[PDB]
Amino acid sequence: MQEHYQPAAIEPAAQKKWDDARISNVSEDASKPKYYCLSMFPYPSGKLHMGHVRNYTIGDVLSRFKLLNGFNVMQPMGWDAFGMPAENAAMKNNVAPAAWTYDNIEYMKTQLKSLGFAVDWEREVATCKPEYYRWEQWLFTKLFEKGIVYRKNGTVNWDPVDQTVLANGQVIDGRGWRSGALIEKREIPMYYFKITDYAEELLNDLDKLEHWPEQVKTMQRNWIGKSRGMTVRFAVSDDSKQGLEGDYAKFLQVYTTRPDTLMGATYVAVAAEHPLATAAAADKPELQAFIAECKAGSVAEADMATMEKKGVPTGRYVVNPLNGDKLEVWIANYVLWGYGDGAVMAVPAHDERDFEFAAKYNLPKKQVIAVGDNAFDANRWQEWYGDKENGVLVNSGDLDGLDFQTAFDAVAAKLQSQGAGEPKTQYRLRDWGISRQRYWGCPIPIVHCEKCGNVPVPADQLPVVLPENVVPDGMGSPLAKMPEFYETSCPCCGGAAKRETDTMDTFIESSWYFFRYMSPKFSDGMVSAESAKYWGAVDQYIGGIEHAILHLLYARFFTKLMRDEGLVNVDEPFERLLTQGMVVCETYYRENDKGGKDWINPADVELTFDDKGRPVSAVLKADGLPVVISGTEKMSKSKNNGVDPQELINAYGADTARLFMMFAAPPEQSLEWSDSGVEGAHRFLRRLWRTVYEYLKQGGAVKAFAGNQDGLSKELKDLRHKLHSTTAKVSDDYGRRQQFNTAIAAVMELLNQYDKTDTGSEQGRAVAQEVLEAAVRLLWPIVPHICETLWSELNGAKLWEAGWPTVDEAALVKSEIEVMVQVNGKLRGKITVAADASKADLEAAALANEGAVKFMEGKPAKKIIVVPGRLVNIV
Ligand SMILES: CC(C)C[C@H](N)C(=O)OP(=O)(O)OC[C@H]1O[C@@H](n2cnc3c(N)ncnc32)[C@H](O)[C@@H]1O
Ligand SMILES: Nc1ncnc2c1ncn2[C@@H]1O[C@H](COP(=O)(O)OP(=O)(O)OP(=O)(O)O)[C@@H](O)[C@H]1O
Ligand SMILES: [Mg+2]
Ligand SMILES: [Zn+2]
Repeated sequence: MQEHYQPAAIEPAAQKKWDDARISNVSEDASKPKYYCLSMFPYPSGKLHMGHVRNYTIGDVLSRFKLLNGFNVMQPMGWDAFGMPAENAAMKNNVAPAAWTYDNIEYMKTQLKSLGFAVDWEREVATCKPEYYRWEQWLFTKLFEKGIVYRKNGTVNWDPVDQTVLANGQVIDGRGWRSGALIEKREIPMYYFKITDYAEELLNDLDKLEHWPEQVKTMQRNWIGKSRGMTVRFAVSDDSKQGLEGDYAKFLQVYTTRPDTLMGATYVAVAAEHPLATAAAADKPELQAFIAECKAGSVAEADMATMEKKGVPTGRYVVNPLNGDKLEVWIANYVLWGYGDGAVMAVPAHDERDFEFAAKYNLPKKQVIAVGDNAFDANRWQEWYGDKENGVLVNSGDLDGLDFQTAFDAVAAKLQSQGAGEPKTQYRLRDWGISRQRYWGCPIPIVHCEKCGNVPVPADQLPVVLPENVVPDGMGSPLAKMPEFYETSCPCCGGAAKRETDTMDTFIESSWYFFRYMSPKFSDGMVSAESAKYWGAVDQYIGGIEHAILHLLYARFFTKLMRDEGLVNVDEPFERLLTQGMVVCETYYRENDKGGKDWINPADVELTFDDKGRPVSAVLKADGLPVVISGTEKMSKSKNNGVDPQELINAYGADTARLFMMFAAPPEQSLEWSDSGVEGAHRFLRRLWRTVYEYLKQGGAVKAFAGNQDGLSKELKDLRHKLHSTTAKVSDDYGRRQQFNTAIAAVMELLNQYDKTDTGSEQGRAVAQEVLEAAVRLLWPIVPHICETLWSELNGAKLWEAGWPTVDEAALVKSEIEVMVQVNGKLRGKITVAADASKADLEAAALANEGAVKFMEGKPAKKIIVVPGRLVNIV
């Protein structure tokens, strides 16, 4: 064994050893229990950084732990390859998105290889390859013919200068981002997944997910946004019917989740596009102006909660069906057309939005709910005004005295008796719009025929292949300018026809890749029956909270769709979910002569601080002129504060990088990049290396201690106690708690105790061998390179065949104590008690002592003094 730790040498050799043994290349082996650990696959946008590495190290720790415990572990890696990153690169570097993507995949894969993750590279997928996306095209056509995918007009942001559709994140103050031109709302046919048909399933199946973080489930529940409410119809008054046609001339229908407050409605509000708004604004220019203002606004919820709620009266009136009140209709900017009926009732006394609205326009506020003996001031909103739980109804006729649910059911029965309303369930969830007017994405497998309509491409003709020899420019999608792509024949009639030129939302690739990994070369379906049956669901998913809503909802949705197609037989894709904390790092920039600022990478700057740490120098390593030190932010390409792992690996090795990530913080907690934390990890790896070297120097390897430890010295018994307490702790930290930083600390404490133990004797060396053989296996999931090498210097068996260390329970028992039993302070007996014996057990054992019971003369104990470890005194 070489004396000094040299990661640059031992890490490649360890990786070759694992690759040659194929320990991470797994089959559907029925002779071993399966375990599917999955980390969210990256966008191949250039270079991974230490944030990504933290994510993938967490998964590797979990995977290697399960591997050592004899699981057949699949840990797959892949590339989420479609999307806007490559198209922007195409407009910048004038290169094809495909070529840019594949160049990035090559570099990033070597980044991953250098870190030594136990990945099945034979299951690698790249979602931009036809062999992959043909199957989401396949599922698209199957669902299209069922109506689960459908085509309908939707609204988009049209830029009249750049000649392209814009995402809602690229429209600033109603104008384009790179143009400043006023954005037009344009209706165009697009494709949708009818996810609303699965809303109840997607909502209720969350309860099955007992090993998901509650906040993730809460966020998905709020996104789906189920409510149990009441449809309520207010008959239009006779004086207010002019210009109204059909049902809108007879009644105004609204949806409310508080039908228990219907006796407290004081006004009603409709959306600008509502037929009552249009009819009232026919002769009223002020209402036309207000309507036009509404339609020229962002219905996005982001701007709506921050929106100043405005309204105008209409002079039209409706009748509350329960108390006969005549209520005025208002047009209001917060009422959204397309959500429910586009019309709401207002109860200012018990809804905060209605309270502030009525405080602006001085509209009536009528209390219909009392919550105990609390004071109701019509001029002050209080948090209990809208309490659904502990409130009771007032001013409500025969509803007086009922709670929320009883009043809800009563109002339901009354309204249905009058034909004026009925219970109704609604959802905030909208259908999932798939169409993107972009090039670098999965083509939509639809053919447009002027005789046959929108026709799905037959499965034999799938994939519709995206041409890769394309350099987008931004002036619209190039597919729509490529007749060699879009000119085709109709698959139903054979006539001339045109391919759909929109591509799919790239969330589609990530909604099923976890199944594709189970059989990534299967050419007869999305996933082979046998591999799906073997792997079941993902046992462990690890990824950032930014994908907790959309990605996870879409993946659960696709899972149910594929199940209903008979492709898989699970209801949920991910059993356990781990949301790793963000790696954050200080940022640096320089003011650009073009106005803005240019962000510099931390590895290209030099910072010299004072003796008190006072930042006094911060120069760029390319000129030596200063640079601006800025705030500490999430590690990302955005502010160019991404630390390249290859830089860290060249300086310190993969194991140092992995150890720093796993030790610096609990995995869910944010992790600040630290040069000192890196140095601290490296020093521990040298310590570990030195420990094994100095151990083998003084005599070489022996058989590890095992079996009966009677006759072992007290110091060695204590070391074995620390050893097996550590094995128990680390096993729980990896398996149950998933807290890796404390597992490493536990192993460090064991080595601290080892360091203070004389292990030179024959028995001492056997215990030393046991401790070191355990320590290197306990740490192997974190730092497998150094642990693999150190293990082979200690022992000749394969580390993965020796398996995870076992807890020797006999090593955990401490010696028994002899306690003196006194009666009135006079020594009358002795008891032998456990070292863990409580004071109640000492009392119980002393009362039952032979010499104690005789010298107690049948008299009871007035007091029992218990000195643990010394005496019990019965008086
Ligand atoms: C399933 C798909 C929708 C996933 C999609 N392709 C994606 O998110 O790909 P992306 O390449 O963006 O990230 C890959 C993983 O790395 C994490 N991550 C990134 N930056 C950091 C950081 N500073 N600190 C900690 N973790 C970080 C991020 O949360 C994610 O789990
Ligand atoms: N088109 C609409 N635009 C704006 N608000 C509406 C619309 N339709 C209904 N509302 C109002 O939203 C209220 C409840 O909102 P929603 O349907 O989102 O349920 P919720 O927020 O879960 O319910 P709660 O307010 O009890 O928490 C209803 O009482 C109604 O007054
Ligand atoms: Mg269960
Ligand atoms: Zn046709």
